[PDB]
Amino acid sequence: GESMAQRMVWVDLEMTGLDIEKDQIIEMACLITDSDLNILAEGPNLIIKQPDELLDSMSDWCKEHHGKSGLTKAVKESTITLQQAEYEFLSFVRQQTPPGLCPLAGNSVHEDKKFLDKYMPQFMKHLHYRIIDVSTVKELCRRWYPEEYEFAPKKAASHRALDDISESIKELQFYRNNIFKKKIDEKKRKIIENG
Ligand code: NA
Repeated sequence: GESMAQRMVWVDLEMTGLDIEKDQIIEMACLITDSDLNILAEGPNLIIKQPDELLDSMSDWCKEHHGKSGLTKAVKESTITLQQAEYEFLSFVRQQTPPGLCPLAGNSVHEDKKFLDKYMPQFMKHLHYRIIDVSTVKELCRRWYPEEYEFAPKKAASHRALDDISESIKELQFYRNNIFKKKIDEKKRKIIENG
């Protein structure tokens, strides 16, 4: 019960840009973790068809980054509509999390949430309204733990959805292991009794 409710729905998107009024989702990946960040299930990892005219009018940043990663070409070749993609993700979370209870998780995942609330509303209805924003923890680490912040893992930052999810989980695990309070565990308790 409570273990299921404490799962996390990790999502990362690529979009044609940051303009919620015009830009569209072009890539989406999703992983489920337990409350302790262990990966329980890998969800769909999908490249979503969007029109040539939209791709051709992307900002230079998006043209350069989605171009060199291969994403732009893959979007043009995709046969997956937004609606079919949403169904794959919704079916996946229905198999993995109790309705309404689990949050989106990722770096600045409120941006993904803005796009998903608009373009995948039925997927979002399965989730809690709260988020696990790894970048909130990043911003607190930089302020409160500046020495530890220097040791956070370097990111490849490939702007491909599934790879970036994995780096987000690793960043949050780094914070848990380095800036949160230490606790007892099964191994430490046995040592205390032996001593
Ligand atoms: Na992102």
